[PDB]
Amino acid sequence: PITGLVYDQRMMLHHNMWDSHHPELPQRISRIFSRHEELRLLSRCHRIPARLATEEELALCHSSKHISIIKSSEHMKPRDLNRLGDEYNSIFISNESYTCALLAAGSCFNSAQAILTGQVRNAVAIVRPPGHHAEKDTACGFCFFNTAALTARYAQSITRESLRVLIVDWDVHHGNGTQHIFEEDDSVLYISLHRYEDGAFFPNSEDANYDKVGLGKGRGYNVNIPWNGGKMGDPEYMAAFHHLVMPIAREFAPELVLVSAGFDAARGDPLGGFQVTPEGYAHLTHQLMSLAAGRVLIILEGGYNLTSISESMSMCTSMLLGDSPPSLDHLTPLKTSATVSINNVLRAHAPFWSSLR
Ligand SMILES: CC(=O)NCc1ccc(C(=O)NO)cc1
Ligand SMILES: [K+]
Ligand SMILES: [K+]
Ligand SMILES: [Zn+2]
Repeated sequence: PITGLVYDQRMMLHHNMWDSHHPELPQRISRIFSRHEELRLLSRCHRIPARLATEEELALCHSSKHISIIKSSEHMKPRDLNRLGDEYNSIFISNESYTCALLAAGSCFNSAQAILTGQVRNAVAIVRPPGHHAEKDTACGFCFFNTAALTARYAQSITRESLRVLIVDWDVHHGNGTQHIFEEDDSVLYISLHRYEDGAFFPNSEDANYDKVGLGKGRGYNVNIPWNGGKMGDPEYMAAFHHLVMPIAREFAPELVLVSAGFDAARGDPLGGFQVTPEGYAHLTHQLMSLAAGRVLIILEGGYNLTSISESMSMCTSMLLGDSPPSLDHLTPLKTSATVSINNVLRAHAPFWSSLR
């Protein structure tokens, strides 16, 4: 029972040259890596090497136009980097951004291959920039290519096209790119939990609402769990996993589990405003390990409080390594609004998932 880990400091080169304090900091991944060292987690892992994704692997999910444009930014002067970045919603670009997005995706491909060939049971990928807001034809929300989506398609390309992949997105934002890439696809189940507030939270679209259940053959295979009405924490996330995430996942029976693991729902993050604890994330990980014979890959997305993301992702790697789940703090009763959300998702997905109660 071996846990893999992939990290490469070259992904720190991506940076905002007009705001050195932009929250999507190079030091996100370095701080996480150091905490793994300090807690003696890194030494217990098998170290998976990082690599560049190829242009053909990007074509698994992204259009040739979008690859061509981001690729061209490697040679742009700062004035053009600024112009191009402003053509997207919430994007900054440097000369290293294209290469770092390649490394993030390729690092995850290597970890998926390591899991699928039996070299490791599960794995953690400490990567940046994130991916789950990137769509087929455009970058968005600090994301250039959709790393989690590309990894699912990569996993299928090296096994069989019908490989059942579950993607759990517990980043506090809706992974619009991941939903849309797989919207008509019943081979990849997308489950996202996210702050919604009636469509006023980034990325500010009703695409994130519970009633978007998929299209065509993929009806039932897109599960949005939207939060309305202020701060949520461990009790709401534990209830959502108990009533929705784990019953649907068990009925889907994935062969590989990818976590789009933002840590911006963590206590202390200003961009999320939630208070999921490191012990909370440990329990979420431990539940997911009961699926897919333990084939779980945890992929960093967002998460912007440096101390919070370091403690929270370390807690996840500790669970993958087999440590006992930590004792949870007091679980306050479910906020009425959280009950409403879980009930809305249950009602919307009752047709597709016979397990639901
Ligand atoms: C200031 C602001 O709200 N900018 C928009 C925005 C915010 C967060 C993300 C993200 O990726 N979070 O994990 C992306 C875009
Ligand atoms: K999410
Ligand atoms: K789907
Ligand atoms: Zn986020």
